[PDB]
Amino acid sequence: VSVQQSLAAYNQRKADLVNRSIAQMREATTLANGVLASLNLPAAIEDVSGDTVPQSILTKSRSVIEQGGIQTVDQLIKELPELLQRNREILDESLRLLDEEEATDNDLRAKFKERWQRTPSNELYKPLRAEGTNFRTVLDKAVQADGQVKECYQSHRDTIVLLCKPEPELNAAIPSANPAKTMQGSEVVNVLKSLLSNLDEVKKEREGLENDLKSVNFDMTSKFLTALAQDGVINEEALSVTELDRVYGGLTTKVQESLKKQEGLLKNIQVSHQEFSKMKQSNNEANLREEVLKNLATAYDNFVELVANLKEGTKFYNELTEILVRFQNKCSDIVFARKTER
Amino acid sequence: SVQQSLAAYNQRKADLVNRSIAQMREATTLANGVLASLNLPAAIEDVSGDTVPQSILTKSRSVIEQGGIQTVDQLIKELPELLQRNREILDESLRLLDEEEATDNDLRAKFKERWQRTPSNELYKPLRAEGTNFRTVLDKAVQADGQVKECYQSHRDTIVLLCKPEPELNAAIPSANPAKTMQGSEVVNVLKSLLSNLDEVKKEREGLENDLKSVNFDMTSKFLTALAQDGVINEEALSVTELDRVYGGLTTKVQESLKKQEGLLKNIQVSHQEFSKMKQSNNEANLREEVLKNLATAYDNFVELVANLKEGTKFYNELTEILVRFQNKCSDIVFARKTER
Repeated sequence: VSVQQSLAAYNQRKADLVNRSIAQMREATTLANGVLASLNLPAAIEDVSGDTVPQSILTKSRSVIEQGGIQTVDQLIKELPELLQRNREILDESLRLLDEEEATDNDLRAKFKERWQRTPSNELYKPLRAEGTNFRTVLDKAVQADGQVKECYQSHRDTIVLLCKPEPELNAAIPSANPAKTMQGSEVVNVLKSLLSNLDEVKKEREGLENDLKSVNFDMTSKFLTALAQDGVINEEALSVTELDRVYGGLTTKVQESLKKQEGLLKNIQVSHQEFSKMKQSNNEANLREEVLKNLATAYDNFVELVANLKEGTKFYNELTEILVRFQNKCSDIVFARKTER
Repeated sequence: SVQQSLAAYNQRKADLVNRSIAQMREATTLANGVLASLNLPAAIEDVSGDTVPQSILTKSRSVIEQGGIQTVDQLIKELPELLQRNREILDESLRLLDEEEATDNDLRAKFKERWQRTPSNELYKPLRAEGTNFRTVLDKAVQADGQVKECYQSHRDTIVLLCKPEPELNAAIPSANPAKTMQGSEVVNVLKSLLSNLDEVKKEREGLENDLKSVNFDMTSKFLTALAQDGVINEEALSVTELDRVYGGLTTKVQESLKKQEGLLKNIQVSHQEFSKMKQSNNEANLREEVLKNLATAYDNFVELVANLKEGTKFYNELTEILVRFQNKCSDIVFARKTER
């Protein structure tokens, strides 16, 4: 039972757990924004005129504009498969080095009866090709994600372009309608307002936790060593699960709190929206205005999300290159030693 | 056998998942079909018998912006080409097999025991079986498509109108008489609430279809560990348990969904009965209602028809990859047979 192996294991546990928590939080936020959009919140409670852009939607629009709007997404999409294909090329060249050595090794075997005493290159390259298949898998998974991310984008593009238009053009595209006249400073609107600001602190807090989880750095090597130095054996599992609780248990606690705080807030939001629905218009034009406002909140969310995604994508791809360039060097160094001992 | 236990365990899971999803779809299709048959909610939005009811006009918004009748025309016309493409690949594949097998047969005639390699008919037994099975899938698809085209040719007329602008759509819905005393009556109130409930039910189903589909628990690892630990064990009884643990909470909600609709439809009929008393016993009203109804059938048919073609299209493209691999396998085999032997 080796130390190196046991550390690899621990670091996987810790990676898993962090990555699981972060995905729990992001999955939930997407869902919270999801529900608001389906309810025209916060837009509805800001729409006193019924012929101007609700402020929240305006803030959202400005924001998109501060981030280069549809140009940003376009350029990022334009260059992703190019980074993708650069990685493919290095892996192929990696695997080609091994296939070229092996071909000559085998040709040598067919010519030289007595080569049976030497182990064939075929065997030498087993772990390398195994690593190789794992890279083809990561790359193919990347392409598929890339596919949907594009599919999704192309369906949302037009509304995001609307969201980017100068404020006058923007306001001229939201059908005007009758205000809900009653809302203006009522009990349900005051309620929804605070409920909505609290849910906003839950979302905004979830970025601190994410950073807190990712920056916990603990020296596990010294404990694995200490244990070994003492009992003469390493129980990797019980040891890691113990220290992981100790160091992340506080933060994972908070995650489940954050998740449950959303669940109840979202529940109370639904109830207060019911009573707020009682004073809203069902003119044909009130529906037109509502559809368009909902499209705009959804459009923003997708923008933030497509912009998040593509950025993790290009960073991932870039840091993938460094990783494959080492693999190649390694393949090349193994082939060169093979080719050269004799 | 490990491979044989795993497949079964997975099949049992697909059943639970798919049969749940089926129950939703049929339930929603049924509800819509009942709402249409009673001209709701159009009836309770239709005060002046000379305007297009909001909800019908709104359904009309969806159709026009979904591409209208053009979108359904392209998809339906190219599905038979998509299916014809796939036949050709399967026929090339088997034809390669046929060529080589004829040459093999002839070589065993000329030379007898001086031609000792496995006969090609024996070698190609599972391939021709693959082919046969592919053929079954393509024949089923072709037949299921005829069923879609025929139904659609008998629908399209009404779907045509829905795509027209408001003015021209209205001049196809005859006039009847204003409904002066209905909007705000208690009967209409109770009904409007009933329909609002039923709207929340079929809505929350989408949230369950997704939740059902996108459960990503690794219940196969747990199983394969059990198969490591013990020898021969009770796989079926185990499956029952592990699925109740994972999917149990959702099947519960699914039945709670169906019961809720069961009862809501019951009350709606009761309310409609009472509604069919303040409304007209007019020839003219019967003829307006008749169109209203068909316009709602049309929208429901549009939606379901597009979803079907999109899904029919997706799988015929996917059937292609599958067939290319099978053709490449048939070309690789036939090549070795010519070359390596």
